[PDB]
Amino acid sequence: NSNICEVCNKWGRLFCCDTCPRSFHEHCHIPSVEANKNPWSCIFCRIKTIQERCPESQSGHQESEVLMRQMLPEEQLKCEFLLLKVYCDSKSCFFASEPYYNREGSQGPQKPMWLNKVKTSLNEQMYTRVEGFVQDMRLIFHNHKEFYREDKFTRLGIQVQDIFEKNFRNIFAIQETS
Ligand SMILES: [Zn+2]
Ligand SMILES: [Zn+2]
Ligand SMILES: [Zn+2]
Repeated sequence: NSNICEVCNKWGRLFCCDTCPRSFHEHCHIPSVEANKNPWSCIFCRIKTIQERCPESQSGHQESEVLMRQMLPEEQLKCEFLLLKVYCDSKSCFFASEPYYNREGSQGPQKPMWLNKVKTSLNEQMYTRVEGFVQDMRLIFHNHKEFYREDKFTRLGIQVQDIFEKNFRNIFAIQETS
């Protein structure tokens, strides 16, 4: 097994996957690493199993059809993994906790949003469709763009949004386009 957390790249109290060499902090893994279960398989392994059981699940899909899916167990897992992929980027620190807005020339967003809030919402099964989760994710970055206007700090939102979008297209097998 790896000697650092796959998500945050730090050592510490790590839980090791039984079917792959990744390791995790307890609350770095999504969902939080399960109390018992020997062997234990991480989210990467669980996602790989879905594809292996249904190879056709990797044929291209339309985003509009993906968004309307109900949050059954496999879609719940996919949204968890996509959230985890964003936390894997160190620039996610900017978007993890509850923001505040006091900048000359700007007003805060009507509906603030952040990664830990989306994490709680997934854990509490508050999203009934994939669309719920994706809307909140994209709202994180949209609020950041709007607030920071022409400051160069706006680029952080663009960067972390690109990580989100790339991973969305991969995990949900969105049809490739030009
Ligand atoms: Zn970690
Ligand atoms: Zn694994
Ligand atoms: Zn199948």
